[PDB]
Amino acid sequence: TGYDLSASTFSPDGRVFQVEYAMKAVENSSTAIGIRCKDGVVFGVEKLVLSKLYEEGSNKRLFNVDRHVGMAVAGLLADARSLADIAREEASNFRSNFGYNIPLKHLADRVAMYVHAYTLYSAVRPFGCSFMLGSYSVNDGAQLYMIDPSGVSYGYWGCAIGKARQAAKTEIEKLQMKEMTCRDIVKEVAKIIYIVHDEVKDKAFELELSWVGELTNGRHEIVPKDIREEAEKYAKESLK
Amino acid sequence: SYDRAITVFSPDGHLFQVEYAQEAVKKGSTAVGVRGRDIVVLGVEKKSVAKLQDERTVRKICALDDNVCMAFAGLTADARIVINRARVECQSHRLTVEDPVTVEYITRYIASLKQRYTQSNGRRPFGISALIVGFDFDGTPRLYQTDPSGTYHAWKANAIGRGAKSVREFLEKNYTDEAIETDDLTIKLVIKALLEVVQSGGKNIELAVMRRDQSLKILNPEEIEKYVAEIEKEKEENE
Amino acid sequence: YDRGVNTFSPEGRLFQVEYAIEAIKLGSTAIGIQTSEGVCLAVEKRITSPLMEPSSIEKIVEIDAHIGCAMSGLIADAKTLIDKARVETQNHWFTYNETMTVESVTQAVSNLALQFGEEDSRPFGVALLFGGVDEKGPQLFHMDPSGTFVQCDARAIGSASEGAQSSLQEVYHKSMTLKEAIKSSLIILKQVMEEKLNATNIELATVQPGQNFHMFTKEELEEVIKDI
Amino acid sequence: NQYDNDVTVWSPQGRIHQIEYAMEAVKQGSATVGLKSKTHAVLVALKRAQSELAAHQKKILHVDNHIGISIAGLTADARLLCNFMRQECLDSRFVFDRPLPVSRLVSLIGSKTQIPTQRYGRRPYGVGLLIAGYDDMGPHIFQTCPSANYFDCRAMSIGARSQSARTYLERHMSEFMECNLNELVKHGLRALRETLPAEQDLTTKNVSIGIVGKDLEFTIYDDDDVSPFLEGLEERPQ
Amino acid sequence: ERGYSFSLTTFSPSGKLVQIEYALAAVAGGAPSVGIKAANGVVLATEKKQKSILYDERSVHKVEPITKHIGLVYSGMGPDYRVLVHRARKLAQQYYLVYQEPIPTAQLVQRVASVMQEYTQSGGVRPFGVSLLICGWNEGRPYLFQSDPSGAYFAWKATAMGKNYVNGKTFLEKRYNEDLELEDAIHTAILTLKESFEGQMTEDNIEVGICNEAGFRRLTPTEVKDYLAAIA
Amino acid sequence: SSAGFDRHITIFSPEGRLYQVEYAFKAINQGGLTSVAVRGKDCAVIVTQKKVPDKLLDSSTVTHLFKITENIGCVMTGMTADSRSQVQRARYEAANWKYKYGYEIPVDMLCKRIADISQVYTQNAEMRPLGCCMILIGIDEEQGPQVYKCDPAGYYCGFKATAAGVKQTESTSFLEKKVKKKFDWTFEQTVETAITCLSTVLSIDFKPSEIEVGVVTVENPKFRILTEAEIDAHLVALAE
Amino acid sequence: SRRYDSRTTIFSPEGRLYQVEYAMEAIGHAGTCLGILANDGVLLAAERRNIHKLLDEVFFSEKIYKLNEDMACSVAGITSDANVLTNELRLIAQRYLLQYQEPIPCEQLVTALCDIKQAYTQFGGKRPFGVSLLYIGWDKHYGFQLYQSDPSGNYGGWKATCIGNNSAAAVSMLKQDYKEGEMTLKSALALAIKVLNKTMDVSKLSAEKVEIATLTRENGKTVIRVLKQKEVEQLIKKHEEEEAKAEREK
Amino acid sequence: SIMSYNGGAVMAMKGKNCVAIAADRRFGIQAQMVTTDFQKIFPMGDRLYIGLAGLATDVQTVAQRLKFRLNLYELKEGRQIKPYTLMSMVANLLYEKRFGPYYTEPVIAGLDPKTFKPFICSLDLIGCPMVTDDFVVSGTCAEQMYGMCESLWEPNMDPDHLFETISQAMLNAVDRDAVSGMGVIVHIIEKDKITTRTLKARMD
Repeated sequence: TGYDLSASTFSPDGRVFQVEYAMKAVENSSTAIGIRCKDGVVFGVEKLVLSKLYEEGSNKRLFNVDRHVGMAVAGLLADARSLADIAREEASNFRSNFGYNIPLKHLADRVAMYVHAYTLYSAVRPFGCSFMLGSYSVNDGAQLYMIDPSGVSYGYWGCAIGKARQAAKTEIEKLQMKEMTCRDIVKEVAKIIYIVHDEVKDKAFELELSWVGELTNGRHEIVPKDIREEAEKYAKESLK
Repeated sequence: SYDRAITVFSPDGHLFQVEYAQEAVKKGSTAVGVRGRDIVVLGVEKKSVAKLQDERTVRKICALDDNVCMAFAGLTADARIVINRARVECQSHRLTVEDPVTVEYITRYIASLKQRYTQSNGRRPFGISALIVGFDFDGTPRLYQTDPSGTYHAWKANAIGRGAKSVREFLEKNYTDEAIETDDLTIKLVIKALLEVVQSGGKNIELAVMRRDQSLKILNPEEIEKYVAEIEKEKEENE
Repeated sequence: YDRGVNTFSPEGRLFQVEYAIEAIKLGSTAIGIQTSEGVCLAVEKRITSPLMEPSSIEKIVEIDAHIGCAMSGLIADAKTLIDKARVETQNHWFTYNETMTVESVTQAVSNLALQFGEEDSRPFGVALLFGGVDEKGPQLFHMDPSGTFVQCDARAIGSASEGAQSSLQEVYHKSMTLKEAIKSSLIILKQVMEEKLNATNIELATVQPGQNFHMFTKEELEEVIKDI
Repeated sequence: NQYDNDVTVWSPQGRIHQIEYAMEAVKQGSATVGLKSKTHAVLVALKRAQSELAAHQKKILHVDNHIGISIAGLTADARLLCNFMRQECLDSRFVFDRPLPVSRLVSLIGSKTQIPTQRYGRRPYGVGLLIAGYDDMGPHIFQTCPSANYFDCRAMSIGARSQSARTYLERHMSEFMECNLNELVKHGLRALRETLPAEQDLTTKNVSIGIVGKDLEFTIYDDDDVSPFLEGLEERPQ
Repeated sequence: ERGYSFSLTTFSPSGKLVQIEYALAAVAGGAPSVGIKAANGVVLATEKKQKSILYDERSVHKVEPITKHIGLVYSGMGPDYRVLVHRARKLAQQYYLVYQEPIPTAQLVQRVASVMQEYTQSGGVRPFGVSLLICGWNEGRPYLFQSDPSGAYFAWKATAMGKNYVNGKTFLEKRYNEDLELEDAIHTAILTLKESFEGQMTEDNIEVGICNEAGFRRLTPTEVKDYLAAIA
Repeated sequence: SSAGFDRHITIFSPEGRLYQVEYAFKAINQGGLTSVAVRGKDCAVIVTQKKVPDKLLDSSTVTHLFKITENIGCVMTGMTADSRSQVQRARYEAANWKYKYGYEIPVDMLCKRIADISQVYTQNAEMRPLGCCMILIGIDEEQGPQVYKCDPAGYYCGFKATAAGVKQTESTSFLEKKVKKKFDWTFEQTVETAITCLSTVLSIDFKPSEIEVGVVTVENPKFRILTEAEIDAHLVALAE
Repeated sequence: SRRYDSRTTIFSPEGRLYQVEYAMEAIGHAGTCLGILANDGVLLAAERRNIHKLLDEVFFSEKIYKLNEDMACSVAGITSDANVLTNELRLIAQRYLLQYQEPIPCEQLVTALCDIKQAYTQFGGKRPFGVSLLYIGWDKHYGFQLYQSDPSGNYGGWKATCIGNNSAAAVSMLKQDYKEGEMTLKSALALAIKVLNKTMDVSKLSAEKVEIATLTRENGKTVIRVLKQKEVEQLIKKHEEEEAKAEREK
Repeated sequence: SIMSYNGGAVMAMKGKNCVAIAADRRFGIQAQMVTTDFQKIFPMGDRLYIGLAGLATDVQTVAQRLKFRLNLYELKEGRQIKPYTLMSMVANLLYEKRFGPYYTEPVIAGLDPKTFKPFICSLDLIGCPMVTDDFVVSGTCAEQMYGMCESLWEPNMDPDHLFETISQAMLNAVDRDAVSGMGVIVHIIEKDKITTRTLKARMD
């Protein structure tokens, strides 16, 4: 061995294991899915109740970067909200210098280069987080990007990060997100995260949803309570 | 900027780089010093002459001021930069407080320079020990020494270098009150002490006396030949 | 093979902070006792050679007129912490025109005690006792290489620490007097040291509410020895 | 093990061990319990000593008039964050002239402690802060950890032998959002008698209680004024 | 970020700087190159084989000018060469902005070799893997110098670097004398590169630059075919 | 063959080799991807494939063709996170040429500045030397079209036909037999001889949705990316 | 990053330090230089190493470097490390002259360089210099002087010293043939060719294999003269004429 | 002004195969002499001199920084400096203090070492070099020295008549100046020897 201690050494077949070891820390965080509808993006995070002592609304795995940009994370939570600070700080310098709201193809480009810069040196480690970015503009439509711990970003019509990643995006392509508005989506986001994580491994869990589009007038915010109670009314009909 | 902890603790509480440096002292040449009530006398042994070199460039007794002499052992490369930093400090004292430097003050400068240097980043400790000898104001002759860890420490008689345990065990059975009776009688203690060390039969010894008002005065190898005659002559008749 | 200087144990403590706790078991023993009449505070010298001058070494040194100290473990790096404590009491006098209390001296040193690293290099291998009389009466504190300080009533620090701490819990009570607390400590030092006790192996220093920091010398000290 | 030397090095499983070893440091300190009502936030600590003549090591500290903390771990790192904690409260009071909100304070702590968990030759902060305070939204109980992951909670307990204290809080947390300050405290005092050996409990010299209150500035009670709170508790059933 | 700030080139217990010894092995595995001065100018010649027919041979150049009158070839690895060319381009300019005079060829080798010594002692770097051959005609008399990755330099009449350099130096010893013209030195420099080349030596397999009192220049492939004609 | 830490950092082996660079050439091959560039008489064509495995992924964000300047385009092989960071340098270095010197940068001077940056990574013993390759095309006056490759060792050369990736050696054996029969090359012939290069090496016989073609020509020197409709025009004319 | 560090500065558990002793092991091989003085004048005799038949033999010397207007040095060891030390103490002598408007004494030029050389052995995490070197010169305080430096950083005055490959063979013969203050600068030249006749294994003493430079005091000149290759070989055979007579008559 | 704080005058003149340089001897502060042996002409190798005039500090300061850079040049290279090369060296030295300038104006005179050809030039206080073929002057009494040299210089002059011309040019122009005088020293160099003479001037 010895070829996998630093992030500055290639393997004798040419790959960095410190990045691949940090990717393995993502599959212990639970599940964060997000699909974009015809006219908006809907996030969704299923949230483990570790003990009864915590408070409903603690330690949110679903951030708010700019007025229109949203973030849902999966990984090591201290590194997640550290990336959420620089992305929130990067969007401020765009507006203060260029005058208008930052677009997503540039915003996910600036963050991913900051993530990539920690996979070159022995002095730092790679981040242990993967996350998603989604927004809506009236001149651009909806956008949905995703960033791995290596620093690779792409666009998606729907993606998933967590433990059961393939078991979640199996059912995403059963949907038809090209035509659905972001009202029927909210019932379908919650349904596909109910069929995952059987009650053997986890006792109880918590739904946490997010929501952006022109129905939210471009601003990013959480769903109201009554709409996600309809999705939890749409919970126990997957047993047929 | 080389930032690395050189001196670290051991799992039983020692500083290995400090006590490795104390063995570099333990194979430098022997330096002996006693003090009389009016004239101090210190003198190195093991000059180890090769009769083709300049005799003044090899000296190990130097002066920091008019009143303060200094001898050392260990490796000579680190020695003469501690001296040159001590000459600056004892000179800048005169720009401050007007009296000349007391002999106790300059050892606290050397020992505190030597300690914090076993504390910094990327610096091996010094590998020298010293003997600082001076007769201060109000004519009080006294001496000190400096461990490489930086513990200044006064004495009545001392000896460092290669073969220092045997000489110190020799002085405790030999340092009486009447051994410092006369000025020429205290010198007969030192020449008897260094002869009880690595051989130095009048050809490898270099004493240097100071009579509390002069500077240092190296006697040439004629009185040392005169003193080693009478030091053996008293031993010739008693036994 | 080589860790850093900044590495946790699998048991969780550290390595070189715990190693420095081992280093203060090699120093000379020291005893301080807090009494409502005042703080007495003693040490041995551990004289090595007959040719050595005895008064050149010291363990008791003063910080201010009303605060004394006592050191153990290594000595050469104790002189750094003493000098930081002296400057700290003068900056407090300069700006506030009063005397810094005994507790707030100690945390000013204890914040310095754990600051090694690889920026801006090892912990300090000393252990200190702080005797003083502030406005809350006489006080006695004890810091650590780890930077932990706590008020004690009768603390024994050195190579003979746990042997003295057992014999010190049986003689102390809350209503001592200073004349007998001095006599009680020299009985403990007489048991634990190597050589016989005289007026040169040890030294004492007391601080009272009335007078300032006073250190005994070789004339008023041996009356307690002959009347032990 | 070669994966167990520096904070930078990932494990082949994906678990940095130097963070996990700092979790052992908070399990060595003595226990403390925090909990809240609708209008109050109470944290109760359990002091330790070394000998019977040395004093007990205090744990509850005063940060601001509406924020107090409780420590568990090595105390020198605790004062390094506490001096950061005081500084960030009074400059916001210097600039905006308002008390800094509690939930926004802890996000500064999580950013402060995450930085040495990613550089080279930098240890994590081994400390166990329980935070109790007031926003405009009432009481808050927060905990942190050396992994820089802070948790919002309504009752927690950290330190040595703290799992028995959590089992007491789960079967009594239906009552916490109703009671006044009197039996809110001696609910929390019944948690500390759970985390002790079966002979000594609460002898008025090893316990400290702090309350921040809806009309009450944050106040620390020590070893004489504890005695009104500490009386009125039943004997340990055995 | 920051650097390492420690030398990774230390003394062996046998007293040999091992990384400099290994860097000379990379020099010996390079392309062969010969250089001959003869009484009015210096001839530098190298050996340039593309790996396939797809490469454009008129794109990069081995023989490089430094100023009006100083040329420079190498035998080592590729990308390390282009670094200390650009360094040597600049060092000739700070000499000229002070003294208003073209730099002597001896003073250029003083300053290029002082880079490589400074680069084999400082922290966190491996030494270069090239040797150099530097020509020029300053004050009538021509010059021919050779540096190494250690930082030393020499003054040769004729030498060879690269593969089979121990066979090239024996060949030059039986051929070179003190009295040759420039065009006679060209014919004996192609004759010594023919000792180790492939089967066909065309006008683009080699690259020759010359110095005169008229200054340094590099031969176009037209007359290189003329010198390659009537050879051997 | 090995002594010291020469397997781990960029120092010399006893044989004169150094392994961390030649470990990084076969980090290019882990993409599973191959690109071909062919220079013509008055044009230059880059062709490369794209592999879209999911229907949930947006097919418009997986382009390996990048527009460096208005007249210079490039294709990237190797790993994705290092390739996109290197494009960010080339966009930056070209803008400083225009600001300092007042005219459009030549394509060989741009490739020299990239290789000098990549040289430093294999020169200091701290950094990791960016395991991805680089191929540029462009029109230069009094030179016609010209193609350059930069590898992560710092080497570069001008080519006439170029392959890079997994099937590099099989494609260059194809192209050197194609060029040495010395046929003249029009616009449509260079497009035909570049598609049929990797269509016979990979043996796919694809449809217009898997490849993407960038081009430059001396009648419109803008770097432009071909539409799938006009790729299909070349593709059905290839099957006579 | 701390795994790749070699720790060129720490001690060894036996007390000494390894890194300069390996450099003083490399100073044993690769070169031979010697000096001698007893009267007006001082000489440096150096032995050339590269004696290949294709070299230009320029730059006025090979191992002799004129430092000041009235002193020079001979060097041994790593030649690339030698060039950096030479043009380092060359401007120490000039910044002395800029400051005091007086030529530098020969002794405190050596102490200035040997403090720079000592610092690399002491901190910085740096390879030391594998260079030892001689010093000849003149000053008004002591006249003709002769010094020797070491890679450890300690110097010394001398009367005759060699740092060759068989330096210990030469020093044992120098203290068998000498006279304190009476060897004028012809007997010293005669004694120099006798010593390097022995320590050079290549016999017969080819006149191009050695270099000799002298420093004689002319009233305001202090002439440093590298004597040419036309008067070496007559001094070679002058040793060869007497040795046939001294052997046969004994 | 600043240049008139101490006075001074330096003249160089080109001959056939020779070149002469002359300067005054007075050192003083605005009205008051101090000494009459102040050196203003400094040697820079054989057969190559430099004269400095202006503020008496920068006369002694620049002549020591220039000697500092010259000895490093002649030891790094194996040869003496050409007269043209020193002109570029001084012009570098003055231009570095572009905004902190030295208040002096150098005059360089010497023979080219290989082909023994004379060379004269002069520089302003920020280093604009001006080479001529007849004469250059610098100092406070400049305009008096132009009336001498424009009327007395001849193209091809042996070193005897070159000495007589530069002597009569200095003894009359400096006599008309108030803050310059108290003696004149004249160096006349050539390829075989070098000659220093001091003139009998008015000590008035």
